[PDB]
Amino acid sequence: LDVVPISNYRLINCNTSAITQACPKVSFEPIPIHYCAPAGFAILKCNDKKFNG
Amino acid sequence: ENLWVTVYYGVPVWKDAETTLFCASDKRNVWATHACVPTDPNPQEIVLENVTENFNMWKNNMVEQMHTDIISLWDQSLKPCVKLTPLCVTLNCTNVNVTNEIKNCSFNITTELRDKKKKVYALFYRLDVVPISNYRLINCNTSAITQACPKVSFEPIPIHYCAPAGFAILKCNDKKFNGTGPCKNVSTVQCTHGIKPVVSTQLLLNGSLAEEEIIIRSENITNNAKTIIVQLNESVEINCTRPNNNTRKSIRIGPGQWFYATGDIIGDIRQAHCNISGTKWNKTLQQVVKKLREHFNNKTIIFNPSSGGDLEITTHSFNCGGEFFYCNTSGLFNSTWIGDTITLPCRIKQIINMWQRVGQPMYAPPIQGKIRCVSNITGLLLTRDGTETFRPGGGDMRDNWRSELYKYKVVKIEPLGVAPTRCKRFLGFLGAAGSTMGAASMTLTVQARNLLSGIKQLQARVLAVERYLRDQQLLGIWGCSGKLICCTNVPWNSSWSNKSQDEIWDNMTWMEWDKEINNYTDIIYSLIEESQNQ
Amino acid sequence: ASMTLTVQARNLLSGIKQLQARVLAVERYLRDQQLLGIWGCSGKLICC
Ligand SMILES: *[C@@H]1O[C@H](CO)[C@@H](O[C@@H]2O[C@H](CO)[C@@H](O[C@@H]3O[C@H](CO[C@H]4O[C@H](CO)[C@@H](O)[C@H](O)[C@@H]4O)[C@@H](O)[C@H](O[C@H]4O[C@H](CO)[C@@H](O)[C@H](O[C@H]5O[C@H](CO)[C@@H](O)[C@H](O)[C@@H]5O)[C@@H]4O)[C@@H]3O)[C@H](O)[C@H]2NC(C)=O)[C@H](O)[C@H]1NC(C)=O
Ligand SMILES: *[C@@H]1O[C@H](CO)[C@@H](O[C@@H]2O[C@H](CO)[C@@H](O)[C@H](O)[C@H]2NC(C)=O)[C@H](O)[C@H]1NC(C)=O
Ligand SMILES: *[C@@H]1O[C@H](CO)[C@@H](O[C@@H]2O[C@H](CO)[C@@H](O)[C@H](O)[C@H]2NC(C)=O)[C@H](O)[C@H]1NC(C)=O
Ligand SMILES: *[C@@H]1O[C@H](CO)[C@@H](O[C@@H]2O[C@H](CO)[C@@H](O)[C@H](O)[C@H]2NC(C)=O)[C@H](O)[C@H]1NC(C)=O
Ligand SMILES: *[C@@H]1O[C@H](CO)[C@@H](O[C@@H]2O[C@H](CO)[C@@H](O)[C@H](O)[C@H]2NC(C)=O)[C@H](O)[C@H]1NC(C)=O
Ligand SMILES: *[C@@H]1O[C@H](CO)[C@@H](O[C@@H]2O[C@H](CO)[C@@H](O)[C@H](O)[C@H]2NC(C)=O)[C@H](O)[C@H]1NC(C)=O
Ligand SMILES: *[C@@H]1O[C@H](CO)[C@@H](O[C@@H]2O[C@H](CO)[C@@H](O)[C@H](O)[C@H]2NC(C)=O)[C@H](O)[C@H]1NC(C)=O
Ligand SMILES: *[C@@H]1O[C@H](CO)[C@@H](O[C@@H]2O[C@H](CO)[C@@H](O)[C@H](O)[C@H]2NC(C)=O)[C@H](O)[C@H]1NC(C)=O
Ligand SMILES: *[C@@H]1O[C@H](CO)[C@@H](O[C@@H]2O[C@H](CO)[C@@H](O)[C@H](O)[C@H]2NC(C)=O)[C@H](O)[C@H]1NC(C)=O
Ligand SMILES: *[C@@H]1O[C@H](CO)[C@@H](O[C@@H]2O[C@H](CO)[C@@H](O)[C@H](O)[C@H]2NC(C)=O)[C@H](O)[C@H]1NC(C)=O
Ligand SMILES: *[C@@H]1O[C@H](CO)[C@@H](O[C@@H]2O[C@H](CO)[C@@H](O)[C@H](O)[C@H]2NC(C)=O)[C@H](O)[C@H]1NC(C)=O
Ligand SMILES: *[C@@H]1O[C@H](CO)[C@@H](O[C@@H]2O[C@H](CO)[C@@H](O)[C@H](O)[C@H]2NC(C)=O)[C@H](O)[C@H]1NC(C)=O
Ligand SMILES: *[C@@H]1O[C@H](CO)[C@@H](O[C@@H]2O[C@H](CO)[C@@H](O)[C@H](O)[C@H]2NC(C)=O)[C@H](O)[C@H]1NC(C)=O
Ligand SMILES: *[C@@H]1O[C@H](CO)[C@@H](O[C@@H]2O[C@H](CO)[C@@H](O)[C@H](O)[C@H]2NC(C)=O)[C@H](O)[C@H]1NC(C)=O
Ligand SMILES: *[C@@H]1O[C@H](CO)[C@@H](O)[C@H](O)[C@H]1NC(C)=O
Ligand SMILES: *[C@@H]1O[C@H](CO)[C@@H](O)[C@H](O)[C@H]1NC(C)=O
Ligand SMILES: *[C@@H]1O[C@H](CO)[C@@H](O)[C@H](O)[C@H]1NC(C)=O
Ligand SMILES: *[C@@H]1O[C@H](CO)[C@@H](O)[C@H](O)[C@H]1NC(C)=O
Ligand SMILES: *[C@@H]1O[C@H](CO)[C@@H](O)[C@H](O)[C@H]1NC(C)=O
Ligand SMILES: *[C@@H]1O[C@H](CO)[C@@H](O)[C@H](O)[C@H]1NC(C)=O
Repeated sequence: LDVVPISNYRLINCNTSAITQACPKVSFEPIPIHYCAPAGFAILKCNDKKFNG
Repeated sequence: ENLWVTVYYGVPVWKDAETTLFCASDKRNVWATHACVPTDPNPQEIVLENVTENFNMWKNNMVEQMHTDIISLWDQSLKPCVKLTPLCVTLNCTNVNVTNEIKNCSFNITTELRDKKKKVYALFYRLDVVPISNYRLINCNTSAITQACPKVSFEPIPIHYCAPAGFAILKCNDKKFNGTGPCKNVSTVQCTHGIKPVVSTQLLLNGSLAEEEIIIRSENITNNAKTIIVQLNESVEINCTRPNNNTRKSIRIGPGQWFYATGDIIGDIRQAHCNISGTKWNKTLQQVVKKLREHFNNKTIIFNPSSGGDLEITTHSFNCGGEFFYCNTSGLFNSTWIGDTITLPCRIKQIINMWQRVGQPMYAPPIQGKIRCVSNITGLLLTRDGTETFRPGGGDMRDNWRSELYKYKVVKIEPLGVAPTRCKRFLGFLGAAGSTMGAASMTLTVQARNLLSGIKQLQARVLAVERYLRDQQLLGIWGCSGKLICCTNVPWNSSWSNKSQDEIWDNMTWMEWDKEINNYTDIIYSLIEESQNQ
Repeated sequence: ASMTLTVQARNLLSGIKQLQARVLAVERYLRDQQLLGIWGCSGKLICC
């Protein structure tokens, strides 16, 4: 899936852009992110169990 | 008698100052990077009655501010696109199929694969190519050439410069104002009119016109080292065209990197040119000369073509439709003055070096199809040679911007002041500047509210807050931390001022008062503080 | 020492690292002034 035919083949994105490899030491495992309110603001949370959108 | 110092905050006085202005405006235009806010659809202007202000357009720092911002918008716009470093190869240039100034050059380039090369052809203008397998691009031994990002338009968009909190822009409304000296009709504006960043050399295009007569202005009209800006009260149309039907060709240089080359020319090979009516130009010169003899004695005046040097100086350059033209104006500046259509040939360049910066060339991709644009000559830039001799010229862009910013001055508001009173412990912003002290003191909230109203903007905003707080801290120390009018216990010294209460409150303005006691404010401020501690 | 309070109060106001330092100095000043306003004497250096 990463290789396309054109001494037969080319990497799939060489006619579109530069490919950056991921840093080998960098994990992609998600870490929970908390968003917090700035001064002058508040975040309100809805606690209704059956609340939809 | 029994007069006491009273402190007033929000007093409509000011002093000259420099600051950082913000823009305001109203795809991907090179002048619309959106670093600045949208304009107010109904900007205000307040005429200040009885205000005389000394202006000097040659010392104006709004000019330096504009010049720096223009360079940055340009440079930011050229960052996200293709470098032409890969084209610095030997070119094989001939004239086999173009004419019976444009060369047909072949060269080798890489493709998206690093192990493969192909031979390609492109047309280049002679001015962009220099001889050394015969030729080289003109800047390959100096620097890297960046092509203009192809979707970016160079068409000017008016830019408004607006004042930050604590500052005001004053405008001079005198119809005959040349650039220096007192202006007897001064108005305060939230901001400037839109100024179009039009780039040109010998002739100023698409600017503002004078209203009554041609205005000839210079820093020193008797020097030779200073330029003369001539503002016309009538426009002269200049019709410019690029008659060759160029084809754009797209060459792949790298992995998503395209180069735009000129492909075959369709039809005849013709010279670019500009058309100026003969009679309008002559009327313009009769008027320019008539007003020039008002500064010079009744001498013969001659106009000559510029003396020489770089093409960017000797020709009239401009950006028309996105192409860069260099027109020969020797057909205009060639006459003697004593007591049909003009056709100017032009050259086109693709590799240019704007704002006289050596080492930062840009490649303008060709524009497909024919180009035509109509511009308004609204002024001239003239220089005196060592009978008086004048030549067109000056490639320093600040002289173009001085022709639009000459009416504006930036001042800093100085809201704190004192005056003797008998107490003992809507015009708009600065509208009361021309009012007497006893009337102006009733509109203090108007100025106090205007003290609060990227990095350069954060610095300006942080500083405005710090200035506000320092004045509030001072008032808290003296007493009356919450008041705009604060009565103190310091008796008034007739030696600071021996004017009566009616002379001070009914005749004088705050601006004049500020001068009368200018040498005593450090004494008065110390007495106010010392008396609070007792 | 209580007779030279203005000297220190005036020294509370006197790139990114500098903007952060300056914004913070302003915030610290304002928090102390807000506190005094709550206690009373918002404009005084000596508050009984
Ligand atoms: C002083 O002030 C003068 C007046 O403002 C200026 O003159 C004016 O200059 C502008 C810009 O050069 C001229 O505007 C251009 O006119 C071209 C021709 O338009 C005509 O034909 C159109 C056909 O559809 C028609 O719709 C128009 O109504 C008109 O009849 C335009 O093609 C050109 O368009 C550019 O901007 C478009 C923005 O959306 C963009 O879409 C266009 O893309 C086209 O071209 C590119 C080129 O690569 C192709 O890649 C695209 O695929 C597509 O083909 C293009 O980028 C623009 O509107 C204006 O006409 C002219 N006025 C006069 C009277 O001639 C002076 O120049 C100022 N002086 C100085 C020194 O600046
Ligand atoms: C691509 O790889 C193939 C792999 O088979 C090469 O084909 C033959 O590979 C065998 C392996 O022992 C060699 O002995 C043959 O001599 C190769 N064929 C030829 C004609 O030499 C193939 O040549 C490789 N091609 C490239 C461009 O590397
Ligand atoms: C770069 O090369 C790729 C691979 O050939 C092109 O992707 C193909 O584009 C065609 C267009 O019709 C599609 O039908 C194919 O299915 C695409 N192939 C793959 C693997 O997705 C791509 O379009 C080329 N890019 C450019 C800019 O030419
Ligand atoms: C002083 O300058 C002001 C500002 O330009 C002039 O006021 C303008 O006068 C015209 C005349 O009709 C009005 O249309 C504008 O709306 C006015 N502008 C403002 C902001 O009020 C004023 O006329 C000039 N006075 C003199 C004596 O020249
Ligand atoms: C540069 O271009 C010229 C173009 O004329 C080449 O000169 C001759 O071009 C004709 C065109 O049909 C060929 O048939 C000849 O054989 C070319 N001459 C030679 C000696 O081959 C010229 O050779 C080109 N040079 C390079 C380095 O590309
Ligand atoms: C890079 O090459 C250019 C082109 O040859 C040089 O520019 C020439 O410099 C000489 C110096 O006397 C001038 O007389 C020529 O008129 C210049 N040519 C053009 C087209 O302007 C340039 O000096 C070279 N730069 C370096 C660093 O060697
Ligand atoms: C623009 O107008 C101003 C104001 O009249 C001129 O300034 C005066 O110039 C004369 C020249 O001898 C001086 O004596 C006056 O003292 C100047 N007045 C002020 C207020 O400075 C100025 O020279 C004119 N500009 C040009 C290019 O003529
Ligand atoms: C070039 O000058 C002409 C006038 O000679 C300008 O045309 C008119 O300008 C007035 C200015 O108030 C407008 O009210 C008219 O509506 C304009 N005419 C038309 C047909 O719109 C022309 O706009 C000037 N061009 C530039 C670029 O400033
Ligand atoms: C405007 O320019 C004139 C002409 O250069 C200046 O007058 C000269 O001043 C120098 C000063 O050393 C004298 O040596 C010259 O003899 C003067 N020339 C004449 C013709 O008198 C004038 O001072 C300049 N004015 C300003 C304000 O810069
Ligand atoms: C400049 O040349 C182009 C290309 O010849 C002309 O645009 C059209 O191109 C298509 C391509 O197939 C032809 O089928 C059309 O017939 C061409 N136009 C016409 C009117 O024939 C373009 O029109 C030329 N520009 C000018 C001003 O003549
Ligand atoms: C520049 O172009 C403009 C418009 O394209 C010309 O203006 C026209 O001039 C003719 C002369 O007979 C008039 O009949 C038209 O009514 C004008 N058009 C407009 C819109 O006003 C102008 O004359 C050209 N200038 C030159 C030097 O050729
Ligand atoms: C602008 O055009 C004029 C002529 O239209 C050029 O002047 C000629 O320059 C050559 C150069 O050697 C002289 O031999 C001619 O005698 C000049 N003609 C006249 C009438 O004097 C002028 O050099 C061109 N300027 C630019 C900047 O290209
Ligand atoms: C300025 O205009 C004059 C005429 O108005 C030009 O004079 C011409 O000079 C050439 C030089 O060889 C003569 O052959 C012509 O016969 C002259 N014309 C006339 C009518 O006498 C002069 O050259 C122009 N200057 C420039 C720089 O172009
Ligand atoms: C500018 O000066 C004029 C003249 O002194 C002021 O006009 C006077 O305003 C007062 C206001 O009470 C009137 O009582 C006078 O009768 C007016 N004088 C005349 C001759 O009409 C004008 O108000 C001043 N402008 C400002 C903003 O105060
Ligand atoms: C690879 O090259 C060989 C050469 O004959 C050809 O037969 C084969 O079909 C090619 N494969 C691809 C994917 O191009
Ligand atoms: C391109 O490379 C080939 C390789 O032999 C060479 O013969 C040709 O002359 C080169 N073209 C140019 C214009 O240098
Ligand atoms: C190009 O190379 C040929 C080879 O003989 C030479 O004669 C000609 O003068 C050269 N032209 C340039 C501009 O160097
Ligand atoms: C421009 O100034 C000249 C000077 O005499 C005058 O005659 C002409 O009428 C003025 N034009 C306009 C539009 O006011
Ligand atoms: C311009 O005015 C001069 C004055 O001497 C005259 O000789 C010349 O022929 C005029 N040009 C036009 C186009 O009328
Ligand atoms: C005025 O200044 C003199 C300077 O010695 C001082 O003695 C006098 O007391 C002052 N008067 C007031 C009203 O401050």
